[PDB]
Amino acid sequence: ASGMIVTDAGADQPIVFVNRAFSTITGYAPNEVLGRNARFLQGPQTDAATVARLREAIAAARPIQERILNYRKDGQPFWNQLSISPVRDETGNVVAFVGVNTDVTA
Amino acid sequence: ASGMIVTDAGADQPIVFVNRAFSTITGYAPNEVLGRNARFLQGPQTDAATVARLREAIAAARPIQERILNYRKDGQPFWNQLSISPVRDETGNVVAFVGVNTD
Ligand SMILES: Cc1cc2nc3c(=O)[nH]c(=O)nc-3n(C[C@H](O)[C@H](O)[C@H](O)COP(=O)(O)O)c2cc1C
Ligand SMILES: Cc1cc2nc3c(=O)[nH]c(=O)nc-3n(C[C@H](O)[C@H](O)[C@H](O)COP(=O)(O)O)c2cc1C
Repeated sequence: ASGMIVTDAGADQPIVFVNRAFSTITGYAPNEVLGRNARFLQGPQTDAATVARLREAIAAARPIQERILNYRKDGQPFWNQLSISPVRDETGNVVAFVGVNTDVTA
Repeated sequence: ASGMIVTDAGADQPIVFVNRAFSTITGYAPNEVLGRNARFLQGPQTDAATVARLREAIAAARPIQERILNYRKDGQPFWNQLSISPVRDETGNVVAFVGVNTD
């Protein structure tokens, strides 16, 4: 169904966990993405304005939803319905980010 | 630093990921918690009414916070400042649960 990406909150948000659906959608195994920023999913037809909105939202730890053009490991484009939210503790500290991916290419 | 627990949405919400602080707080390594329901952290003096509120919130995929008595691997009791929220896709399907153990 829907992919899930968990990243660290700091140091440019390296991936720390992906679910099985993430591999189904993107063609990447966990081994191939752990420790990397998720921006490797982008490529030349990705909308720069959309990437800028993601960058500013993540810097502010503000939830954001975007439809963004991404690329499978072998280079096949797909439309990623992407929702990112910070994970906060009760003091308001950001512990992680969680991203949900749906392939909406259909 | 605050602990984080990620579980699957269905079956019995098995743990699929914990952060470093989870191990600092609880004394459990990832290998000894992955695939288990987090209820193993509970013990003799855990408040049953608190557990029942968590049970109903998870069943309905509702956000909840509880201060719950838990036990470290070595059996020492500690107060877990626990907050749980569902992770949803845009069609409203629950993909996972995320728990935070606030430091
Ligand atoms: C939890 C999380 C999941 C993300 N998932 C994706 C994704 O699936 N596709 C994507 O293009 N970018 C994703 N990103 C965004 C990139 O990692 C990055 O934040 C974005 O490209 C903007 O920053 P940049 O301009 O430094 O690349 C995700 C970010 C986070 C924090
Ligand atoms: C993501 C997540 C994290 C959880 N973390 C804890 C925890 O740290 N301590 C705890 O006692 N219960 C925790 N729980 C709750 C138990 O897993 C379980 O839902 C609760 O005991 C109520 O269900 P039960 O009556 O079937 O045990 C967590 C649940 C979820 C979904």
